Amino acid sequence: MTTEQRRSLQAFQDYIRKTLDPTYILSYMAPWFREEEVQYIQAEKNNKGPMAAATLFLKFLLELQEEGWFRGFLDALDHAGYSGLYEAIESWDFKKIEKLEEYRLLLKRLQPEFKTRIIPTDIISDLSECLINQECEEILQICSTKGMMAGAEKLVECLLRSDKENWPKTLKLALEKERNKFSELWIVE
Amino acid sequence: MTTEQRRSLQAFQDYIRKTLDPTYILSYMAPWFREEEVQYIQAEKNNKGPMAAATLFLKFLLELQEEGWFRGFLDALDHAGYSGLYEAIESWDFKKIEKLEEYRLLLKRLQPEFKTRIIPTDIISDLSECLINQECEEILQICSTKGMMAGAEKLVECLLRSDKENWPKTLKLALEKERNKFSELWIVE
Amino acid sequence: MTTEQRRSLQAFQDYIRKTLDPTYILSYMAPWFREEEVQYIQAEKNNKGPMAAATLFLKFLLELQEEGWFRGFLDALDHAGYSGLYEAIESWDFKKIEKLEEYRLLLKRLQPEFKTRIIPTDIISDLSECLINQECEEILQICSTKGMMAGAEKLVECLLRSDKENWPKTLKLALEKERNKFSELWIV
Amino acid sequence: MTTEQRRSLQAFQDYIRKTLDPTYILSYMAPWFREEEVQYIQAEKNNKGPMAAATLFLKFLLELQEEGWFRGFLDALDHAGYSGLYEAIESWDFKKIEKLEEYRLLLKRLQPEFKTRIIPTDIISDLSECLINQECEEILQICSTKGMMAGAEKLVECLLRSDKENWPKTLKLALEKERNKFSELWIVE
Amino acid sequence: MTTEQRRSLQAFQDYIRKTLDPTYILSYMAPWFREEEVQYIQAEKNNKGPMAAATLFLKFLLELQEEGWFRGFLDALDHAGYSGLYEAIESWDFKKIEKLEEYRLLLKRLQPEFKTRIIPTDIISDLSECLINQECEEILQICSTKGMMAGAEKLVECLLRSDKENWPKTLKLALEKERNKFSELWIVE
Amino acid sequence: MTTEQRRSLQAFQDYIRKTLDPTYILSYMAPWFREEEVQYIQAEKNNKGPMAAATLFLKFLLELQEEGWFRGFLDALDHAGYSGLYEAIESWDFKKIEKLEEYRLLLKRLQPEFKTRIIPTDIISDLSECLINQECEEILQICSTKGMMAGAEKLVECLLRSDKENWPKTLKLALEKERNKFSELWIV
Amino acid sequence: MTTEQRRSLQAFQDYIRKTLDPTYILSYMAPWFREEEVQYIQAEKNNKGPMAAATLFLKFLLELQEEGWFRGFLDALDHAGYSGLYEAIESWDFKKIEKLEEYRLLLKRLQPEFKTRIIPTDIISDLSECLINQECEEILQICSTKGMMAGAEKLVECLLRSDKENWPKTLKLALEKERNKFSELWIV
Amino acid sequence: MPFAEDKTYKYICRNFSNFCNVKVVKILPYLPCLTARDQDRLRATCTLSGNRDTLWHLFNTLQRRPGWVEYFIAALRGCKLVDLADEVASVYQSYQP
Amino acid sequence: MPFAEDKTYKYICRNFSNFCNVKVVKILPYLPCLTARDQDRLRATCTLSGNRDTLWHLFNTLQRRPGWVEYFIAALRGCKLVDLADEVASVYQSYQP
Amino acid sequence: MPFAEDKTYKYICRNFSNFCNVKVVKILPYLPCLTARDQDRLRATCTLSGNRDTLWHLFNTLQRRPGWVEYFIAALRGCKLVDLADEVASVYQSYQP
Amino acid sequence: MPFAEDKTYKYICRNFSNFCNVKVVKILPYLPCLTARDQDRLRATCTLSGNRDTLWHLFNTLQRRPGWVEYFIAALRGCKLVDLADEVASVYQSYQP
Amino acid sequence: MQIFVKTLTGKTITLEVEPSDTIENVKAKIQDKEGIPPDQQRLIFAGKQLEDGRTLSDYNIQKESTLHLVL
Amino acid sequence: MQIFVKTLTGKTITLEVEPSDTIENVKAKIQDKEGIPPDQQRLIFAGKQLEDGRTLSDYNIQKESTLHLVLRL
Amino acid sequence: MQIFVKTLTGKTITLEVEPSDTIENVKAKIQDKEGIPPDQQRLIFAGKQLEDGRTLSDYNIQKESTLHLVLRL
Repeated sequence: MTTEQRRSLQAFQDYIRKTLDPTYILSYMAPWFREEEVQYIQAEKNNKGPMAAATLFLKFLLELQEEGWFRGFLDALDHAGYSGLYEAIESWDFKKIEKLEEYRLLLKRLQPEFKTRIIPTDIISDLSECLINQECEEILQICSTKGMMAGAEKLVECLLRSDKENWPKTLKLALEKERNKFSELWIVE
Repeated sequence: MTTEQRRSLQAFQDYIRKTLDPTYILSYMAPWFREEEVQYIQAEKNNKGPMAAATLFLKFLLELQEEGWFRGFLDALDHAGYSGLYEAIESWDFKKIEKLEEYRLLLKRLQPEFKTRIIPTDIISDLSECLINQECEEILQICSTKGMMAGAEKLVECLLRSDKENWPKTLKLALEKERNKFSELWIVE
Repeated sequence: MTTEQRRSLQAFQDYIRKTLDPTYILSYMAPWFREEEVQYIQAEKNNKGPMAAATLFLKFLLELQEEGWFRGFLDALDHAGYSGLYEAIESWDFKKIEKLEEYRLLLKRLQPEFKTRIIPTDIISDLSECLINQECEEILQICSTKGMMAGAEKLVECLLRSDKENWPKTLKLALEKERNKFSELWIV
Repeated sequence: MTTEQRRSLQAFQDYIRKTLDPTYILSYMAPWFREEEVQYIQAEKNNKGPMAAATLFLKFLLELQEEGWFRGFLDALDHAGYSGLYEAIESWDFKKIEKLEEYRLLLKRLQPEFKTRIIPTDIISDLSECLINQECEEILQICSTKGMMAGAEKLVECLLRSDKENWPKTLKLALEKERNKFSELWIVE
Repeated sequence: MTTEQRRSLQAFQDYIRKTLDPTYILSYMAPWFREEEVQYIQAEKNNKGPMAAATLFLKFLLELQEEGWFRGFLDALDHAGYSGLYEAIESWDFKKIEKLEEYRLLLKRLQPEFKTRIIPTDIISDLSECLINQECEEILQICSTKGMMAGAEKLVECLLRSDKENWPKTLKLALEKERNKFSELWIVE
Repeated sequence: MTTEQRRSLQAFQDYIRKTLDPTYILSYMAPWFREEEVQYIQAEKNNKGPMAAATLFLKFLLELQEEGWFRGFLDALDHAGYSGLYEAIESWDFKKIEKLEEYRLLLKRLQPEFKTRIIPTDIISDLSECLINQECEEILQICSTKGMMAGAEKLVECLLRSDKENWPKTLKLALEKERNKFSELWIV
Repeated sequence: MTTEQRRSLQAFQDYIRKTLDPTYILSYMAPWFREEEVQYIQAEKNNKGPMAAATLFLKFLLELQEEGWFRGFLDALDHAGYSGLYEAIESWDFKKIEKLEEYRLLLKRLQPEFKTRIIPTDIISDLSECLINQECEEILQICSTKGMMAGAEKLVECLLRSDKENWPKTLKLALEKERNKFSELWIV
Repeated sequence: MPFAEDKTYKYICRNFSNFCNVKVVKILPYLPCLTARDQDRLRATCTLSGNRDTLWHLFNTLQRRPGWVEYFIAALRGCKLVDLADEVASVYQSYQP
Repeated sequence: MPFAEDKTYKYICRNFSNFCNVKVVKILPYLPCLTARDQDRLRATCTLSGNRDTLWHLFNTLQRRPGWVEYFIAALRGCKLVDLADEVASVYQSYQP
Repeated sequence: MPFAEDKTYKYICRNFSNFCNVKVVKILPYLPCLTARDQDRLRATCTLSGNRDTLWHLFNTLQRRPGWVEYFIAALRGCKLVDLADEVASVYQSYQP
Repeated sequence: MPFAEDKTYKYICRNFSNFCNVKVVKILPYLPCLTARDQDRLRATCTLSGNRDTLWHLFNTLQRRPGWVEYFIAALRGCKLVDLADEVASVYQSYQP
Repeated sequence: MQIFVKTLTGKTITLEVEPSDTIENVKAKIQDKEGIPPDQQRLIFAGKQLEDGRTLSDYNIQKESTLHLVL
Repeated sequence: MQIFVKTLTGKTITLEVEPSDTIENVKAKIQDKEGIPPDQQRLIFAGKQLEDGRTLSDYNIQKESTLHLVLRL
Repeated sequence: MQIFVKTLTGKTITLEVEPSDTIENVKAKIQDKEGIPPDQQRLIFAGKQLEDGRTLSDYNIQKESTLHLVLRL
C-alpha cells in the first residue's frame, strides 16, 4: 500500500521543496485533493511564494488516504514537465538532481552579474527546455512590464527550481551563442 | 423569529460556500456587519482563499440579530451579480445550481488542457455575464503581469464559482466563435 | 501621572481602534516593544486584520511598565502621520475626528458605487495627504495585481481609517479634478 | 452518496451544537477520526468550551469519507447516552428536543436562585438518567473541591445540554422529594 | 443610547477587571450574551483565572448591540453582591473603591504572614459581608481539602477582588476579636 | 553528516509525531531554541494539542542551523524519558515501537470500556514506568478536579503516546494487581 | 546586566521545574508579579499540576524587570523553606540536588510497598525538615479527606521534589521509630 | 415571608459571635426542617471539625430550607437559649412588613 | 455473569432512595471484593461527608469490581437489611435468561 | 514466610463474619506488638464508634506489624476464643512449606 | 518578643520527637492563649484520631497565637516533670534581644 | 553591600548598609535620604515587621534584598 | 571524538576529547581555550549537572554532544 | 521639564532640560552623565535624527519624550 514509500517521500522532502511549484501540478491533482486544500496551497504561493506553497503541498500529500495517490502525484509531475524530478522519484535516485546543487549554488553567488549582463529574451528560446512552459510566459511578461533586469532576476529564480540534469550545460551553450559578458563567468567542465 | 430562515440557510451551506466569494458581496453588506468581522473575512480570503472566507462569512451571517438582514444579504447577492444564487435562496430551490456540478467537475479535469489552449483575452468579452464584474478585471490584470497561462488558470477558478445556470453552454458557444483546440474536449450536450 | 493617562487613553480606545493600524507605527516605537510582542501584533493584522491588530497593540501598550511610554506612543503617532489623532489625544478633545463620522458612515453605504466608478490610480496622488503614505503603496500594488476595482475597494478601507479632519473635503477636490461620475453622490 | 445524509445533518446543526459535548462521544468515534483532529477538539472544549468544540466536531464529521461513518456517529451517540439526540437524527424529527427549549430557557433565568437553594448531592441520584454518566462525577468532584454552589452551577450547565425529553419533569419530581425553596419557582405544566 | 457612557465604561476598565469575577454575574447576563460567549468566558477563568476572564467579559460587553444591555449589566452586578462596584458605576464615582488600593497593596506586601498566621474558619463569619457568597464556600472548602494555609491564600485573592469600601476596617475588627498574631500588622487609622 | 541525518530524521517523523509531546522535552533542549520558538511550540500544544506541537517542534528542529543539533535532540529524548524512541532513532530501527501499534489500535477501540472501568489513581503508580513522569502529574490532577472518568480518559491519551516496548505488558500486570473488570478485554 | 542571571537561570531550568512548586512561593512574589499571571500560575497548577506550573512560573520570572527581582526570588525561596534550592541557585552549584537522584529513583520504585504498609500520620511529624511546611498541612488533609493511601502517594510526590540534602537519611530515621515492614527496604 | 427570613440569615452572619453557645448535637432534634441527609452531613462535620466550626454550616444548611427562621426560633427556645431566641425573632419580625 | 451487573447498578441508581438505610461503616467489612485502596478511600469519605452522602460512592466504587452483586446481597444480609437484600437479589436474577 | 502473614490478613477480610465475636477492648492487652499509638488510636476509635465497627481497624492495624499472626493466634486464644484461634492457625501454617 | 517565638516553633519541629509525651487533654487547660474556638477544634481531633496524632496540630495551632511560647513552658511545668519546659525555655531565651 | 527600600507607592530608593547594621540604623539611614522621622516609619520584609532591636543579619536580609516602607 | 561547549554569551567553542576523558579534563581544556578558571565552571548535559570526579563515558556523552557552560557570576 | 535618553545597551538615563535647550546641549548633558563624547553621539526622536544646530522646541520634543542613542562603534 501507501506506507512503505511515503517514508522515502519524506526523506527526499528537501528536493521536492526546492524544485516543485505546486501551481503547475495541482491542475492534475484535482481528484485527490479537497477543493479548499488547493486554494490554501494557491494562497500560500501568492503570499509567501512557491517554496512555501510547495512545503504546504507536501504536507497535504502525505496526509492522503485514498489509494492510487502516489501514482497520481507522479503522473501529474510528469505531465507538468517536471520530468527528471519524476525520473528521480521513480527510481528513488536523486543523484542526478544533486549534481545540480553545485551550479545552483554558483548562480546564486554570481547572481548580481547575471542580473546586469543577461538579456533574457535572447536566451529564453534555448533555455525553453529547462523551464516549465508557464515559467517562460511569466518571464517574458516581466521583461515587458518591469524591464530586462527584473526579468533576469526571475529567470534566475526559475533556473534554480529547474530539475533538468543538464541545464547548466544548456545555459552555457546558450551563452556562447549570443554572448553576454556573463558568458565568461559560467563554467561547466 | 429570523431563526426560521437562519436554519434553512444552514442546510444549503455547501452550495453557498462553493459558489461565493464574500469579497464581492461585502461592499453591500457593510451596514449590517461590525467593522472588525469584515476585515477578518478579507484576511481569510487573503490567507486561506475565497472558499474559506465564504465559510467564515457564513458564521458571521447567522450571528446577525437585527432584522432586514436576510433580505440585505439577498439584496447584496443580487446587486453583486450573484443572481441565481439569489434566485436559489429566495426560492429554496438549488436544482439549477446543482445541475451545474456536472460541468464544474468536467472543467476541473480539463483544467490543464484549458490553460494551454485558451487565450483568455479572446473569450473574456463573451463570458462577461457569467463572471463577477470584478473577476473580469482581476483576470485581465493577471494576464498582463503573469502571462496568458496564469490568467487562464484564474478564469477557470472563477468559472467554477459561477452560479449562472447556462455558463457551460455560454462557454461552448464563446468557444464556437474562433477555432480553439479546446472546443472538442468541451461538450455541453 | 502614569495611571491618569492610562484611563484617558483607555476611554478613547474606540477612536484608536478605528483609526490606527499598528504596523505603520511600530517602526517609530522601536525602543518600547519586545520582538515577541511586535511579531504578535504583526500576526494579528495578517490574520484578523488592522482593527484586530490595533486592539492587540493597545493591550501591550497599557501592559508596558517602562517609563515614558505614553509620550513614546504619541510621539510615534505624530511622526507616523496619524496626526489629528495625535492632536486629539494630546488635547483630550476628539470633536474633530468625530465630525468625520458622518462621512465614514456615508462612504460605507456608497461603497459599492465607489468600487466601480473610481479609478484609484487617478486620484491617489491628490488625496495622499489623507492617507498614511505607506497605505498608498499597498493600494497601488493591489491595483497592479488585482485590477482597479480591488484597489478602489482598498482605498475605501484606508479612507475610513483616515483621521485627517479635511479628508472628505480633499477627496471631493480630487474627485472634481478627474470628472469621475461618482462625484455627485459625495456631498459636503 | 453519503452526501444525502451529510446535508440533512447540516440543517440541524443548531440542535447538535447545543445538546452535545463531543468529549463524551469521542471514545467511540476514535476509529473514524485522524489522531490529530481528536486532540484539536479536546482543546477547543478545553479552551473555548463544549459548544465551540461541538462546532468543530461537526466540521470534521462532515469531512469523513469512508462509509459506516454516519452510523458510527449514531452508534456513538447511542452508547454515550446521548440517546434522544440519536432518536432525533435517525428519525429526522427534532420536535422532542425543540419542546425542551422552553425549559432550557426557564432554567437559565432561574440559574441564580438554583445555585443558592439547591444542594446537588441530594438530587444528583435522581437525575442520573438525564445526565451523561461522566457529567455526574464531573459535578460531584466540583462539589468537594469548589463547594456546593459551584457544583450546582455545573449541574445547570449539564442540564441545558440534556436531550432527554422529560428531564424538566424529572427534575420537578426530583425536587418534589424533599422540601426545596426552589420547587415553587420550577413549574413543568 | 449606548455610546456616550460606553466610553466611561472603558475608562474604568481597570476597576472592573480587578474586582469582578464574571462567573457570578453571567447567570444573570444570559439574555444579552451569545451562549458560546459565556462558555468562552467560563473557559478563560478555568484556564487563566478570574481576571483573565473578566478582561474577556469586558471585551464582549462593549460589543453588545441590542439596547438595555447597560442596565442589565448593572442589574446583574447588583444581585451578585458586587454592590459598591455597582454603587460606583452608577454614580461613575470610583473614589470609594480607589481608597481600597492602599490596603489592597498592603495585604499583598504582608501576604506571607497572612498565610501563616490566619485561620480562616475563624474570621470568615465576620468577613462574610466583604466576599461574594460563593467565594466563601470555595474558601472553607479549600480549608478542608488543602489545609489552613491554602485557605488563607485563597481568602487573600478574594479580599483583593472585594469592592466593599470598608473591608480593611471589617478585617481589622475581626482580627481584634479572635486574635491571630497578624492582628498587629494590619493597621487602618 | 548534518544533511544525512535530517533525512533519516524526516523519514521517521511519523513516529516522533505520534510519540513525542515537545513540552516535556524542551527543558533539556535549553541551549538550542529561541524563546520565540519555544513559546510558539508551547502555544500549539495549548491550542491544537500535543501532536500538533510535536509537528511544529520538528519544523524548528530541521530549521536549526547550529552545530550539534541532532545530538542535542537525541540527548534530550533519553533524559526526558522518551527512551526507546531514543533507542530507536539512534539505531534507525523502529521495529520495537512498531509492534506496539497493534495494542495502540486495540486500546483505541476499547477506550470507552477503559474510561468507565478503570480508576486511574489505583494503577498510575504501577505503570508509571511507561509514562513520562510529568504526564502523571497531569492525570492525578485531572482526576482531582474532573473525576475518575475524565482522568482515566487522559491516562489513555498518554499510554497511546508511550514508546516503552513493554507498556501493554506492564499495564496488564497493573490491571491484574487491582481486580479491575477491564482486565479480560486486554489480551497479550 | 541582569541577563547574566536569566541565561544562567534557564540553563538550570530543569532542576527548578522538578523541585519548586510555585504556589508555596507565590505569597512572597506578590509584589514582583502582576496580579494577573499570578492567577495564571495558580491556574496551571490547578489544571496541569505543580511541574507544569513551575514551567510557567519560570516563564514569567525571566520576564521580570524592576530592580531587586533576582534577589527577590532568592529571598522568597529561602523564607518559603526551599533552602538548598536557594543554596544551589546562589552558588549555581546543584551537586547536592543531583546527588539525591539515586534516592529519588528508589522511593519511586518502592512506591507501592510504601503507601500499602506505612501510614503518613506516623512519620510526617518527624519529616518537617524535609518538606515545605505547607506540604505537611496539605498532606495531613489529603489523609483526612481523600484517605490515607492517597495521602502517602502525595507524601512521596513531595519527598521527590525535596531539595533538603539529607532527606533520605531523615526518612530512614523517621520510620525506624515504629516496627515497620517498610524499613528494611529503605537503605542508605 | 420567605424574603424576610433570608435577610435574617445575613444578621446571624454579621453577628455570628452571638451564637457561639449553640450546640449542634443538642439543637438538631429541635429542627425537623433539616432533613435526614442534612442532619447526617452536619453530624459528620461535627465529629471531625468540632462544634464551633460546624456552627457556620448549621446555619448555612438552615437558610436553604423554607421557614427555617420559625423552626429555628422555636428550636433555640427548646435549648433554653431564649435570650438569643428573642433576638432572632425581633430581627425576623423586623424585616417583614 | 458481568452483563447483568451493569443493569443492577442502573437499578440502584434509578431507585437509589430505597437504599437510604444502608450504613457504609458497617457493610464495608462484608465487602471483600473492595480493594485495600477502596476501603481506605471510602472510610475517609464517610468521615468528612457523613454516611448517606457517601453511599453513592460506595455503590459507584463497587460496580467497578467484578462479581459485586453476589457479594453485595450477603453484605446487605449481614447487616440485617434482609428485606432490601431480597429486593436486590430479585432484580439481579431478572437480567439473566 | 512474611508473605504468609499478608495472605492471612487477606483471609480475615474474605471471611469477616467469623471474627465478629472478637472484643477489641478485651484483646488489646494481649497484643504487645501494638504500639502506644496503635492501642491509643484503637481505644479512642472503639470508644467513639463502638466495638464491632472498630474490629476492621484492629485487624488492619495489626497486619502492618511484622510477625503479627503469631501474636494474634496467641492473643485470640488468650481471650478463650480458641475455636477461632485454631482456624487462623491452620491457614497461617498453610502458606509456608 | 515575637521574632523569638517564630524560631521556637521552628525548634519544636526540628526536635518534634522530644515532645511525643505531652498528652493533649492534660496540657490544654494550662494554655489559655488557645482560643475558645481553638480548644473545641483540638478536642474533636483528639477524640477521633487519638492523642499523638493531635499533637502536630496542638503545636501548629499554638504558634498562631501571640505569646504562646511563655504559656507553653508553663504548661509543660504543670503537665510534667519539666524537662521539656527547660528545653524550650532555654531556646526561647536565646533569641530575646 | 546594598538594599532597596521600596515604598508601597512604588518609589524605590537604594540604601548603603551591611549585615551588622541594626534596624534602628537602617531607619536612621532612611531619614538621611527621604527625610522621614524613624518613629513614623515601619519596615516590612517577607511580610514580617522588623523589630527595632534586631539586625539585618538576623532576618537574612542580603545584598539587593527588598524592604517595604509604610507609615 | 568531538564535543561542543556552549556558553551563555551565545558563543560556541568546540573542543577535542575522547570518552575516557574526565569532567575535570573537559573543564581544563575549556580553560586552555577560553581562559576561564575551572573553579567558576559548571557544565550541563541535557540539563544534568556534571560531577568533577566522573567521566564523559559515564554520562553517556557522545560525539558532537553539547555541554552548557554557566559561570560563577 | 524632563527627557529620557535610552542607549542601545538597554539602560535608560534621564536628563534635565527645557524646551529652549539645543540638541548640542542635550548631547553635552549626556556627556556630563554618561561620559561619552558628543562627536560619537547620534540622537533619534521617533526615528528622526536630530541635527546639532537645532533645538528641542523645533522637533516638537516634549516632557517625558524619549531620545534614542546610537554610538560611533
